[PDB]
Amino acid sequence: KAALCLTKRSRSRKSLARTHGFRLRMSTTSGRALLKRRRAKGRKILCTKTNPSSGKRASP
Amino acid sequence: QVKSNPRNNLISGQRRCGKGRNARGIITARHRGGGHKRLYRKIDFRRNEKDIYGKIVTIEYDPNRNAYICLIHYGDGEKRYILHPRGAIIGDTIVSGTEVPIKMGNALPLTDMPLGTAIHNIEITLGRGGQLARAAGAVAKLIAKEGKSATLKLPSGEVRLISKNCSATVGQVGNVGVNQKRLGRAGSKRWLGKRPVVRGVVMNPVDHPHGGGEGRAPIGRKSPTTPWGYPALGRRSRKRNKYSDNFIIRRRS
Amino acid sequence: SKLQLKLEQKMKMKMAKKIRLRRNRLMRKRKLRKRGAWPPSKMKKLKNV
Amino acid sequence: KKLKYPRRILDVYQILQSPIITEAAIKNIADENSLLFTVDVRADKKMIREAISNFFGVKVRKVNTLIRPDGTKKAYIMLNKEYNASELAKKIGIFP
RNA sequence: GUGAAACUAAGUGGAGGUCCGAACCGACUGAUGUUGAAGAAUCAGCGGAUGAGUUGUGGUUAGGGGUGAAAUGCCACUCG
RNA sequence: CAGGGCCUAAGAUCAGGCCGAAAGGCGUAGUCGAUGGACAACAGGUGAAUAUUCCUGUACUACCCCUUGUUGGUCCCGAGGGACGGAGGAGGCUAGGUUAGCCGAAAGAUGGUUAUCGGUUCAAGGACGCAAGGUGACCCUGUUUUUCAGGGUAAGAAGGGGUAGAGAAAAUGCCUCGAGCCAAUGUUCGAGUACCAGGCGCUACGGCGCUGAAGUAACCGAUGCCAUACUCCCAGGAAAAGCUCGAACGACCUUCAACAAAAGGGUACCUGUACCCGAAACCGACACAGGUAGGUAGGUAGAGAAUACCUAGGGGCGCGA
RNA sequence: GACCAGGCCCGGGCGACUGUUUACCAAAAACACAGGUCUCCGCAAAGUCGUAAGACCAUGUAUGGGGGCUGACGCCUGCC
Ligand SMILES: [Mg+2]
Ligand SMILES: [Mg+2]
Ligand SMILES: [Mg+2]
Ligand SMILES: [Mg+2]
Ligand SMILES: [Mg+2]
Ligand SMILES: [Mg+2]
Ligand SMILES: [Mg+2]
Ligand SMILES: [Mg+2]
Ligand SMILES: [Mg+2]
Ligand SMILES: [Mg+2]
Ligand SMILES: [Mg+2]
Ligand SMILES: [Mg+2]
Ligand SMILES: [Mg+2]
Ligand SMILES: [Mg+2]
Ligand SMILES: [Mg+2]
Ligand SMILES: [Mg+2]
Ligand SMILES: [Mg+2]
Ligand SMILES: [Mg+2]
Ligand SMILES: [Mg+2]
Ligand SMILES: [Mg+2]
Ligand SMILES: [Mg+2]
Ligand SMILES: [Mg+2]
Ligand SMILES: [Mg+2]
Ligand SMILES: [Mg+2]
Ligand SMILES: [Mg+2]
Ligand SMILES: [Mg+2]
Ligand SMILES: [Mg+2]
Ligand SMILES: [Mg+2]
Ligand SMILES: [Mg+2]
Ligand SMILES: [Mg+2]
Ligand SMILES: [Mg+2]
Ligand SMILES: [Mg+2]
Ligand SMILES: [Mg+2]
Ligand SMILES: [Mg+2]
Ligand SMILES: [Mg+2]
Ligand SMILES: [Mg+2]
Ligand SMILES: [Mg+2]
Ligand SMILES: [Mg+2]
Ligand SMILES: [Mg+2]
Ligand SMILES: [Mg+2]
Ligand SMILES: [Mg+2]
Ligand SMILES: [Mg+2]
Ligand SMILES: [Mg+2]
Ligand SMILES: [Mg+2]
Ligand SMILES: [Mg+2]
Ligand SMILES: [Mg+2]
Ligand SMILES: [Mg+2]
Ligand SMILES: [Mg+2]
Ligand SMILES: [Mg+2]
Ligand SMILES: [Mg+2]
Ligand SMILES: [Mg+2]
Ligand SMILES: [Mg+2]
Ligand SMILES: [Mg+2]
Ligand SMILES: [Mg+2]
Ligand SMILES: [Mg+2]
Ligand SMILES: [Mg+2]
Ligand SMILES: [Mg+2]
Ligand SMILES: [Mg+2]
Ligand SMILES: [Mg+2]
Ligand SMILES: [Mg+2]
Ligand SMILES: [Mg+2]
Ligand SMILES: [Mg+2]
Ligand SMILES: [Mg+2]
Ligand SMILES: [Mg+2]
Ligand SMILES: [Mg+2]
Ligand SMILES: [Mg+2]
Ligand SMILES: [Mg+2]
Ligand SMILES: [Mg+2]
Ligand SMILES: [Mg+2]
Ligand SMILES: [Mg+2]
Ligand SMILES: [Mg+2]
Ligand SMILES: [Mg+2]
Ligand SMILES: [Mg+2]
Ligand SMILES: [Mg+2]
Ligand SMILES: [Mg+2]
Ligand SMILES: [Mg+2]
Ligand SMILES: [Mg+2]
Ligand SMILES: [Mg+2]
Ligand SMILES: [Mg+2]
Ligand SMILES: [Mg+2]
Ligand SMILES: [Mg+2]
Ligand SMILES: [Mg+2]
Ligand SMILES: [Mg+2]
Ligand SMILES: [Mg+2]
Ligand SMILES: [Mg+2]
Ligand SMILES: [Mg+2]
Ligand SMILES: [Mg+2]
Ligand SMILES: [Mg+2]
Ligand SMILES: [Mg+2]
Ligand SMILES: [Mg+2]
Ligand SMILES: [Mg+2]
Ligand SMILES: [Mg+2]
Ligand SMILES: [Mg+2]
Repeated sequence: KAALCLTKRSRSRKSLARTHGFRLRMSTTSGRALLKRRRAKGRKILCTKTNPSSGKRASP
Repeated sequence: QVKSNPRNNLISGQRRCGKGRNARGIITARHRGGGHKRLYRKIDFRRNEKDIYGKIVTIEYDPNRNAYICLIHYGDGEKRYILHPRGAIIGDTIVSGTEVPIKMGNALPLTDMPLGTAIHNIEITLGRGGQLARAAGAVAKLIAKEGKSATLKLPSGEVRLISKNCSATVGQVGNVGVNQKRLGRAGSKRWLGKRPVVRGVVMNPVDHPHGGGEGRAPIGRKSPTTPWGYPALGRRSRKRNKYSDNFIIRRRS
Repeated sequence: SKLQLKLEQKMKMKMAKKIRLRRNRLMRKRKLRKRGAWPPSKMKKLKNV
Repeated sequence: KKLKYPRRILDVYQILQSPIITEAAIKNIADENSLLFTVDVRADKKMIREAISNFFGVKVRKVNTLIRPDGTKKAYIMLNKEYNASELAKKIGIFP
């Protein structure tokens, strides 16, 4: 019943960083190539989706 | 006939979960999925515990096979499940061993079975556990025995040699009228976790060898075909030289 | 000799039923906390809703 | 059994950073006999209780921590009923 | 009712991919809208509504692929 | 209180192991992983912005401390338990509501009238307790079988004890003891100098200080509770820990050391906590006629959570004339 | 007496039926279905996925598992 454009919904930050998070890029080889690549371009943030396990941004 | 007991230690929840998905997670065996949660009953197919006197306490439903299953006790207090033989009634006594009476539910090697008997739950391999004739109403006659080898006629009609030292059980497998059921509606299939099947002729040419012709397709294929490109009808798939071949005599008709 | 067994078994029964019942309100309180109208005060501001 | 390891390894002399003096805290002192101390984020309650119990020599009832949105731990230290708050208020230089 | 059984009112019972209809899921007709209030909506009606139902959270399957009650449909407004 | 210091599901990673140009793929123990198991707190008050968190009352878990009582305890292991569907209706109850009764105030410029307006509230928890409820085998006689009445049978229910087999507990078999049992709710404490209609006084005319009457009964009645209680059905309805029990095997620890108990005192880990959340704060590029799980469920009519008009509470749609 | 709140009857085609479908121009006579029938497969099964190891099928065993056509029930299914 929701419009096509709604692809990004409200999803638990926990779930996202279990997908695009830091500790996941570190697992695969291709991810490590990712991080070398981003460091080369020199981005301020390596992993956009990430998340404190506990803290102010924590998802329980 | 069917009355639910509490749970004996024989009933667990551990199992494969995705039905028909392999390691890669791909659907391999098609059409499964959906359907009621089930628990695994640990059957005793081996019946390997010898020379103690077992007693049928109850008869119970099993979701996993279409036969019935019996809770049996012993004097030792161990409890097993066995496949329910046909005509067996609560209070009955069964036993396995070498020198044993021949009656319903008793289990013995093929050395000791009088020829012409009707058997179920048949090991092809010593101590591997019983394999052949485990479904409802399934039964196999022991026709002849010679040398180290005994001959059976399997419920498919196929006549085949096995080892004379492999255990088996007398009596045909119970719950014979199960295929006399008529499901009556779609839902009734879905309850069994069998999903709907699409006919080949219907799908697009990319999806399947009988692909969309204009209106309705006769199969122009010079032959009826698998989803994967092999002749659908009467092409024998048995591995040509498979080790079993010396054993197999007449083929099911 | 029967009065001993009866008073012992009623001591036991009083105990087990004490613990049981205690356990039961505890669970009820939990289910309510989960569902989320718990603290009876909460429920009494909203009775008229 | 063994030596008791403190939750982290800190240096106690840096954990209590300072009293927080605003209109808010002072009446918390008045009512509740409770001091207000900005402390190191990495610092816990057991460490704050030992620290202040030894430092000003007062027995402390209870400690309540907090973390600002700015990531600076803030601790309410409510002392016993015996030792008055305003005592330590004049001892420290916090004037109610 | 006959010796067995069949046959027939009665009560009890509460089956059903039963019926009517909100929530909820849909999307049949019309009107409006078309530099929209909105990159698919509002309005009045309309279909299912104990099931082959709806949904939440957490997962799986990935492009010579996946998934498909099969429309070349869907796979982040992108899919021969 | 919600997650973590507890346990596992789908799933993930995976020591060794198997395979593979490389990167890697499969896979066992292990370890992760809640949306589930386990586990202890409520009422009132304060309050520019927090409150089951701060204050006052009564509570409850887990440790430590003493007294007493025993001598082996701890883990590994063996077990019982935890532990489970759908549908259906009938009970027995509360939550709410309505009307009485009690108490206080009332004159609201009209033809009449007090028929009017307000109040009648209290939690977790602890002690008690359970029938017209529900369950407790059969046989004879009647009440429609039922709720019942007399007799009898000898385990015939929760619940306990014993024995036997390689056999501690368990399972299993034989013997025995028990007519009660179940649990919502209820009575009493908690609980009154709490709360509160009004009354008195101040007005920075915002709010404030002061004293406080009555505080019961009947009838409606849940979709909530007992309750995994029944009855029926086929499609047959999670695991593991805490928990209860226990010999041999292994490991480790041992005397004022450890464990067992009823009192008494003491002691109290991290992280979230603001605000919005049928949204001008999330998702729709907008202060966008849209999407967004769950909880609570008042009145009159009504079969109803539909509809219409209202309470509590919130609003008058950020261009007008 | 407001709001709320079925128009119905007689015919025929197609499809038995509840369902599913082309998000955003098509909801149907299309798909599914219970049922039917043909063929493969004796368990180290056939089939599917992988270079392989192995995984699914299945902790199943021919009253079971693949695959092809048709499509409830009734009457049938001719010749080459
Ligand atoms: Mg971004
Ligand atoms: Mg179970
Ligand atoms: Mg069990
Ligand atoms: Mg994978
Ligand atoms: Mg079919
Ligand atoms: Mg089909
Ligand atoms: Mg087509
Ligand atoms: Mg495919
Ligand atoms: Mg092709
Ligand atoms: Mg074709
Ligand atoms: Mg044509
Ligand atoms: Mg309402
Ligand atoms: Mg404060
Ligand atoms: Mg530091
Ligand atoms: Mg905190
Ligand atoms: Mg009726
Ligand atoms: Mg229906
Ligand atoms: Mg009607
Ligand atoms: Mg349309
Ligand atoms: Mg509409
Ligand atoms: Mg409708
Ligand atoms: Mg209608
Ligand atoms: Mg209609
Ligand atoms: Mg309807
Ligand atoms: Mg039904
Ligand atoms: Mg679901
Ligand atoms: Mg969806
Ligand atoms: Mg689809
Ligand atoms: Mg994109
Ligand atoms: Mg798209
Ligand atoms: Mg397209
Ligand atoms: Mg697992
Ligand atoms: Mg791996
Ligand atoms: Mg390795
Ligand atoms: Mg593993
Ligand atoms: Mg965890
Ligand atoms: Mg949880
Ligand atoms: Mg808790
Ligand atoms: Mg916890
Ligand atoms: Mg607030
Ligand atoms: Mg409060
Ligand atoms: Mg407190
Ligand atoms: Mg009080
Ligand atoms: Mg305690
Ligand atoms: Mg255990
Ligand atoms: Mg459960
Ligand atoms: Mg009821
Ligand atoms: Mg009442
Ligand atoms: Mg009245
Ligand atoms: Mg009166
Ligand atoms: Mg007047
Ligand atoms: Mg009144
Ligand atoms: Mg009480
Ligand atoms: Mg007590
Ligand atoms: Mg009674
Ligand atoms: Mg024993
Ligand atoms: Mg013994
Ligand atoms: Mg026993
Ligand atoms: Mg009544
Ligand atoms: Mg309902
Ligand atoms: Mg509800
Ligand atoms: Mg049941
Ligand atoms: Mg030992
Ligand atoms: Mg002990
Ligand atoms: Mg708060
Ligand atoms: Mg808040
Ligand atoms: Mg606006
Ligand atoms: Mg808006
Ligand atoms: Mg909105
Ligand atoms: Mg109403
Ligand atoms: Mg009406
Ligand atoms: Mg009424
Ligand atoms: Mg309404
Ligand atoms: Mg108003
Ligand atoms: Mg105008
Ligand atoms: Mg209408
Ligand atoms: Mg109607
Ligand atoms: Mg017609
Ligand atoms: Mg005609
Ligand atoms: Mg015509
Ligand atoms: Mg149709
Ligand atoms: Mg209909
Ligand atoms: Mg769909
Ligand atoms: Mg369309
Ligand atoms: Mg659709
Ligand atoms: Mg349609
Ligand atoms: Mg279609
Ligand atoms: Mg194979
Ligand atoms: Mg077959
Ligand atoms: Mg088939
Ligand atoms: Mg067709
Ligand atoms: Mg036909
Ligand atoms: Mg006919």
